[PDB]
Amino acid sequence: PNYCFAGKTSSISDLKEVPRKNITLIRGLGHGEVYEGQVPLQVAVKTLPEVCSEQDELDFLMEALIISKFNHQNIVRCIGVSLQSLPRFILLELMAGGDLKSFLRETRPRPSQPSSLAMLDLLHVARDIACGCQYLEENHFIHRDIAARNCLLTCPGPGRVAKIGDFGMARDIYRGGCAMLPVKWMPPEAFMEGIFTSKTDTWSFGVLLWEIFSLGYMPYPSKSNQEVLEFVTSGGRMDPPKNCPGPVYRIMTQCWQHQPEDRPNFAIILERIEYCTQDPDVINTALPIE
Ligand SMILES: C[C@@H](Oc1cc(-c2cccc3c2CNC3=O)cnc1N)c1cc(F)ccc1-n1nccn1
Repeated sequence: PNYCFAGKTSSISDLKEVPRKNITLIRGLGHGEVYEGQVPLQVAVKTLPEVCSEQDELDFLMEALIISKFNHQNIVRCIGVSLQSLPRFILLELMAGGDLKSFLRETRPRPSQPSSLAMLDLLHVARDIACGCQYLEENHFIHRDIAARNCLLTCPGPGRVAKIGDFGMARDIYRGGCAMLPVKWMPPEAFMEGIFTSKTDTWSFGVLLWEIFSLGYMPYPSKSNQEVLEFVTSGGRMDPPKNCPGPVYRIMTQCWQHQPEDRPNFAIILERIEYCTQDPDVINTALPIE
């Protein structure tokens, strides 16, 4: 099974095989299973269950090829693989800040920590992911699942850098059911016609922006997948998250334009995030205290 990215072909032989003896698992991180490990290089170890089908094996190899071929500061690095021993491993850059979805919920301003997060922290996370999305767009790669659950943070503190850390949906499409599709992150032409372009990621980026500025709420509060599908197809859009500055909400509503041609590309999105970052009326807005 070969892989093509940016018109360059790669195969399992191009993956960096790390000797199994050099790898130590330290603790579980979540669910196959994921561990924090060591090679010393700190890594996140993605495992392939030994009890798997041949399709699961090919999917695992395809995931390794996809991540290893990217080269961008906002896309998780692949340290290598351990495919010559069972269970097979994919070794990723250990993102000590964990997933973005959990970070937003755990780091929400509270009476004990009123300034735990500010608008600038959120704008920096949005810029970081938009930079990763821009890299994918300029290399003609469609992510198909831009969402907070798929983003990682280098550290919990102010110097944190956000990165795209999962490419499962893209791997599946490269090569399954409607109840597993990320309906709440998809534009109308994607769930209706199965039409995917770089403008599909623009729409999903708008939804991720809402997730960031809501501090980790599930999109379309109280709506099921089919309710969202009918709502979005009929022109319905989410309200601004609590205390969301107008200029930031305006980026979201532009990402959610019905026609893909009316949605901005990632260069324009980055330009608009930069302007929000400069505006004192935006960054001086206090986040809600839960
Ligand atoms: C495959 C996995 O990758 C990583 C995960 C983490 C991580 C994640 C959560 C907590 C903590 C850490 C680290 N320490 C924590 O406390 C760090 N770095 C990674 N490379 C991943 C990639 C993604 F995009 C989304 C989710 C997951 N995930 N979360 C669990 C299982 N799977």
